Amino acid sequence: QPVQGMFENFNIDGLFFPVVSFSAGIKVRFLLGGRHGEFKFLPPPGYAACYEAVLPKEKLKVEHSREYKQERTYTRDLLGPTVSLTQAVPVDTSQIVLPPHLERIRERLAENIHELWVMNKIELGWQYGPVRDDNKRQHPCLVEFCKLPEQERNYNLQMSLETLKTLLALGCHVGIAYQLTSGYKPAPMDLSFIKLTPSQEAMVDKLAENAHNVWARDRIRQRRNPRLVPYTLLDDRTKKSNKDSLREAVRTLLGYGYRFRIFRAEKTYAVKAGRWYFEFEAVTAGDMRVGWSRPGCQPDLELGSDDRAFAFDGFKAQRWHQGNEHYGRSWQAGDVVGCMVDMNEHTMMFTLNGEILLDDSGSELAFKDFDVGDGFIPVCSLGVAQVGRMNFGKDVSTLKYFTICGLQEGYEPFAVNTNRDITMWLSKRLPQFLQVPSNHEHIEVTRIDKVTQKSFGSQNNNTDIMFYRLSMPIECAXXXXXXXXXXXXXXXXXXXXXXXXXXXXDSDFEVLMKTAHGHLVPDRIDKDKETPKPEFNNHKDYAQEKPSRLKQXXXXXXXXXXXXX
Amino acid sequence: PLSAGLFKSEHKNPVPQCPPRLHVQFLSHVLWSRMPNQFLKVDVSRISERQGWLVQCLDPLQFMSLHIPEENRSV
Repeated sequence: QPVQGMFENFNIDGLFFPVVSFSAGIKVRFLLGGRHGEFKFLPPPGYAACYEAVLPKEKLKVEHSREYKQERTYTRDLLGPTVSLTQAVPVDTSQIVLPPHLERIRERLAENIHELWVMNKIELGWQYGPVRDDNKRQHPCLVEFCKLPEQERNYNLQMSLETLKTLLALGCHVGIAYQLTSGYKPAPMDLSFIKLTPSQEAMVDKLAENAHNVWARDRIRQRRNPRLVPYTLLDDRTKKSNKDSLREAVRTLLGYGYRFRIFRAEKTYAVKAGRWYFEFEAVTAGDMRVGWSRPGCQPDLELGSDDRAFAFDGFKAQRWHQGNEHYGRSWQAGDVVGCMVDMNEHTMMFTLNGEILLDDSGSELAFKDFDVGDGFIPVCSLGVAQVGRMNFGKDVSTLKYFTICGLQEGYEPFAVNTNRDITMWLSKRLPQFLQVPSNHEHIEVTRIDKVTQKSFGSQNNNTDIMFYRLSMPIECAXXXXXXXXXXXXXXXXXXXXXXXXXXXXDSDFEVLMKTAHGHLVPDRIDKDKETPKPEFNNHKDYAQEKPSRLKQXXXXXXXXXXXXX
Repeated sequence: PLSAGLFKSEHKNPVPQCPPRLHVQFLSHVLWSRMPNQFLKVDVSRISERQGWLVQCLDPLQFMSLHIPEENRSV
């Protein structure tokens, strides 16, 4: 029996999926069809299931929607941001006119395609006849171009024109440079002799892509078919079949001659004396930096940009500080690098698989004469699609290149005299609201005070949108709750009135000009009133009251809504 | 009758003052999250039976969460 609840008028954008959330003491069983699960009831009329939703030629697996949610040892594949994976159109052909100097060539290519298609039937041995069917092994298009009517000629030339037009549109212009039958002799020329250039191979490949794209866009109207899926996700057998079938045309044609994430140790483990060493394994070879950062580093800037971080990158084989200098060599897929910091003589070294790195000057140590400050924390930064593994010690049986280098010189791991593993502080993705700091640029907020105001102020060269919000929200429970936006002239604006027990926090999303004085003023006429007083160039700034909403982007529509029934 | 006269202790005050708690906050990105040293340790099926996709977790796990009410946030 169904429920009486529905989430209508919700954000249709986004990749939805089944997801279960359980705390403890739980035994749940998802049920799909086929070999995945076993249906206990019947689906609603027409509704498909996930065992069909899974992509063809792909094993369906269950895994944590959130992150690498594995209670394992230190050997955890820490990964940064991820690419879209294309988890979600034909190229325009008809936008160019048809030159008349190649109309004869196009007709000869049409008859080439026609004879190709009828010898396709002759391989199986079809017969000439007046009735059209497939299982009967007979084809009425065995007659030549002098007798066959123009409508079927047009419907057959549809394909030929489509292909030849896409052949022009790839960026290269195309100009000028037995066996037993009932009377038809299909043999334009030789085909197996001439060898097609890889350029025209790729051309015919993109052309097959286009053709299957229009075919799928026409077939989606005629459900959930492996042929309905686009050509780029098709099976390779039918791929190659169509590829060669449509490459025969160009063979004949050429024949005659026409967001990174930063991980680090806890700031309380800052070191100021001794020889410390820690390993970093990189499974991939993309954008990855590793080093030692002071307890003030910024989690959004690149690791090693300012003086608050001493880093080294393998994507460019250079050390990262205030400035850049070539240092060491790059790594490969599935490598390790051991970072060493000696605080007593203030040296920093890096060993790529035991081989200690070297700069141009012949100095094994990377950085020299750096102040102790308030300490140094092991830190790493992974760009898009990166996989790493940190090792602060505590496992010498797994510290491969530690007994090789550093152990005899007098270096010990970071957390070897340690009973409990490190917290592994990462850079979060949710952009929470933070109070405006004093030592910040392009964001200056004043406080004056008749009525009280909180004016703004800025100076910079790059413009963007900010999401200012008040500190304390207003709640109503459980009486009448209605939010009305009234302009100076009248109250002719959008009015939202739906809140059972929400805490609507006042806010304004403002665009930053050369001089922006837009501010918030607590006023009074008859009830609670906040006036977001703007200034010149007030055309894309919004001012409203919002519950907890933490999304950094640049839009006004699709703000994730829903309505329960 | 006022903005500041609705989310504070007193409400009979029709004067529009601004307490020092009312300060603007911008949607920032300079922040750090903490990775727990002990996750739930859940296994799903380990047999991948044909009678359904299983998931099972019996070991409990709790943590202490501080709550800022003025910001209505848990940490």
